[PDB]
Amino acid sequence: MQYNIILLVDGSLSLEQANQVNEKQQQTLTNVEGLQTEYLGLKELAYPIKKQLSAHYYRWKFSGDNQSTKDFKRTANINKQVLRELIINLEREYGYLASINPKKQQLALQKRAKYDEIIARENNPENPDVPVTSGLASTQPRLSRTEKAQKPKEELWDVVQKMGNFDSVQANPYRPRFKRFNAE
Amino acid sequence: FKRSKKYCRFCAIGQLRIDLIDDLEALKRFLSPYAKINPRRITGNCQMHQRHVAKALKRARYLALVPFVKD
Amino acid sequence: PKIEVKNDDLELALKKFKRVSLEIRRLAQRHEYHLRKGMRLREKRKIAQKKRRKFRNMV
Amino acid sequence: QIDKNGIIKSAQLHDKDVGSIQVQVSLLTSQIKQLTDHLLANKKDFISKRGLYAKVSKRKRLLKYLKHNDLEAYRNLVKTLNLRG
Amino acid sequence: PVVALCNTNTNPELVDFIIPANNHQPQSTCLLMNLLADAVAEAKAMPTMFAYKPDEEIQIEIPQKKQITSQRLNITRNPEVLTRE
Amino acid sequence: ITTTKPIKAHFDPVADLLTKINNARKAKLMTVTTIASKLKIAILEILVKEGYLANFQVLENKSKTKRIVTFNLKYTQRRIPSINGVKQISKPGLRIYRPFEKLPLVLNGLGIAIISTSDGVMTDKVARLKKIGGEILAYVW
RNA sequence: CUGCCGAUAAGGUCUUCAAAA
RNA sequence: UAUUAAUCUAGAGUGUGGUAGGGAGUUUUGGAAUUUCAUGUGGAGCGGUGAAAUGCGUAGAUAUAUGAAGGAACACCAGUGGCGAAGGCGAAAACUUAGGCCAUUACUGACGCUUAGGCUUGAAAGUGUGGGGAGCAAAUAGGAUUAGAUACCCUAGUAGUCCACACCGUAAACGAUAGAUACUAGCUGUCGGGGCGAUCCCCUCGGUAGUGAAGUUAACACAUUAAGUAUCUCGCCUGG
Ligand SMILES: [Mg+2]
Ligand SMILES: [Mg+2]
Ligand SMILES: [Mg+2]
Ligand SMILES: [Mg+2]
Ligand SMILES: [Mg+2]
Ligand SMILES: [Mg+2]
Ligand SMILES: [Mg+2]
Ligand SMILES: [Mg+2]
Ligand SMILES: [Mg+2]
Ligand SMILES: [Zn+2]
Repeated sequence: MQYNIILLVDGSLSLEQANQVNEKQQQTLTNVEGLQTEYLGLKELAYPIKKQLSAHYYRWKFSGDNQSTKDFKRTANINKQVLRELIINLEREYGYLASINPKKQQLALQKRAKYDEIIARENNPENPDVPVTSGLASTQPRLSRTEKAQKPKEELWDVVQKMGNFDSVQANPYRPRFKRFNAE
Repeated sequence: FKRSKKYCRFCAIGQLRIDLIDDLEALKRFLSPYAKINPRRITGNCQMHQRHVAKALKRARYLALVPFVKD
Repeated sequence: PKIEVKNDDLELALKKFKRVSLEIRRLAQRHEYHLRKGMRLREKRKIAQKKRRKFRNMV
Repeated sequence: QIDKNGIIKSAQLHDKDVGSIQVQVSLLTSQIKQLTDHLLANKKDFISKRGLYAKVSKRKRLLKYLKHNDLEAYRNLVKTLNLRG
Repeated sequence: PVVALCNTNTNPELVDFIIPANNHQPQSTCLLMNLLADAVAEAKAMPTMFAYKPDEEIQIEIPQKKQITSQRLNITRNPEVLTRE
Repeated sequence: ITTTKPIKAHFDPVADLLTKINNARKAKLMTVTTIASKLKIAILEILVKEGYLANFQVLENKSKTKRIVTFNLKYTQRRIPSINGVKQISKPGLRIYRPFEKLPLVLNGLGIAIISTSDGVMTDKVARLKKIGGEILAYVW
């Protein structure tokens, strides 16, 4: 699998914390792939936990077997230098199969490009953008659909016998009943 | 008066995925002034996205990134 | 639920505070009485239907 | 989860025969083995019991079907799979 | 006998002599209604107004008060029948 | 002739057709389709000879593995059908076998009773003429 | 804007009718 | 029709490829709020009601600020919604795991529907053993009301509500509508997959709703998710 930890180390000193993260990484993770690490920075987290107001956020994008979680999970709490820890297994988050499909990825790039074009005209440099068309409806249908529209699997069948067919056609419904008026 | 501009952003962009450290400033818009997940009438996303963002923001609210009851 | 007075006027603060307290009072009074879970869902479903039908005609 | 690919390739009578009865029972036995482990470990998950009972009943009917038609291959499958007992 | 200018929302059984036509355009109705009136005037032996006539005499005007819009809207004036308890 | 829709049928071959004809009569529908079997083809051939339906065409695929018969009903000018009511005798479970002495007469001969004695499906009048009876499929009047 | 607020013996009529004017 | 000897894939399954879910169990984690306790400020009521009285309070209560402990349930999201055969499922994560939808030039080739007996699950209350107990509250005590109050109101209050393992197997367990299969106008919503490519909207295949004609019904009403036209199988009914 592909995991992603968001570790919460205390706010002591930068250089020594990075060492704490390397220590927390190299002890556990029995079997692992490449462990790329970043460093989002220093932020003042919202609610004070462990009586600390500053913390260093580390993100790990390693990958490995299911056993890589157990030892790390039971050791994080014991270590006084870690405030919280979340193992977000990204193979179960709300939407991953669509993200691996290549065709859906290119559409997202195209949607980004086209949407950026619309926002630009609206927030025009100084000239007034009269249409201000965004949330509103679009123009006539897309001719792309009209043509590339699917065709039902038209199973082709061949006639073998016949009898009595004459296609008379009696499509004259709700016709007039009365015909010509008369006097007794 | 009102507006009909209540429309899911992520649809026009096809973001297809919500991660709390990719559009963090975006999620603060969905939240209320008192750190609450605004409903559809205010937030504007389609139900499918509204569920995905809700899980991510509460996950963010568990990882201690956004307040609970105050600003 | 902090709202700043802005120190320009007082009424405006109470014009916003009336709204904030009403939505606050709804949940404050809700977690005052115990209904069975089935009855609890009924009042939740009841309020949504009232708000929906009311919202249809002003839109 | 079980490596479905390896088990099917063993039970193939010939290539592209990805839908016979013999391949089905081999796949079914593997799922039964896995589910018996899981259910014994948990003992309070009853939907897995529903799945286990449904799979067991489905396996019984298909092998019974294979007894009415072409009984000799039923003999071949049972000695390899050891499912009777 | 009853004749009518049905407009796609009518039960065809009730009318006998159906005359597929509009009913919302203040121009189509008058042209067709006068046409039946034109038969009556010819049967009564007074000169016709619109029937059996060339281009120049059929011109009629669009009443006051791009193209004309025969769209049916005002759907918001159809809420759910008052219910709930 | 082509279609666009999937064609399905019931497992019981007499009442499957019976539902199709009755529903088409009731819904004022004209053209319906179903899968082809030799009994249904045979009952329709005697049916069209007696004049309850106008045309009845059975078709087959280009691979010769499936056949579907698409029949139409014989409506008069005023759009009221010629069939009035259909009722099945040899229901599943209870197979109806009747000798000649108890061969039914439907509406004093106005309707037709379908009896497949020994030479495929066969009308009541000719069954009386041959003085031989057997399986009775359905009543159509 | 929620005080309080209980009881009521048995059996009973009444549509004669449209034949019709 | 039944039996036997065989062929075919459209029924039903399998695989590959798309894919939505509060589906389940096990193990960990989190914040508000209530209660109790600890420490400050403070100084006479608090509490409760239709109105009051038991009750709590100068032994410093209610209130306010901080901290600690502990148990239970998971606001907002949350729906003219989703999942499961039903009961049911809504803080976050990991592991294990069930079924389902769409497209299939693939495969087996009737292997399918129902099911007496049997087995599995089955809200809450209740039981047995061992833990747990913050809040609430059957039984119980007191104060009210009342002609009387063993009740409605209030103040206390045990079992219980919670967990593990064993039972009990009943509910208005309801859509008061058994399951399966084929057909029968339409309109408006909403959800998922697929096709196009800003959404929006259009089409296809399904799930979940509203309106609605033929048709059915004693009527109310049902009406493509039937209580309509028909078939199979099971369960059940025969006045109070
Ligand atoms: Mg009184
Ligand atoms: Mg505290
Ligand atoms: Mg219980
Ligand atoms: Mg007492
Ligand atoms: Mg109390
Ligand atoms: Mg008890
Ligand atoms: Mg019962
Ligand atoms: Mg209705
Ligand atoms: Mg009796
Ligand atoms: Zn969206």
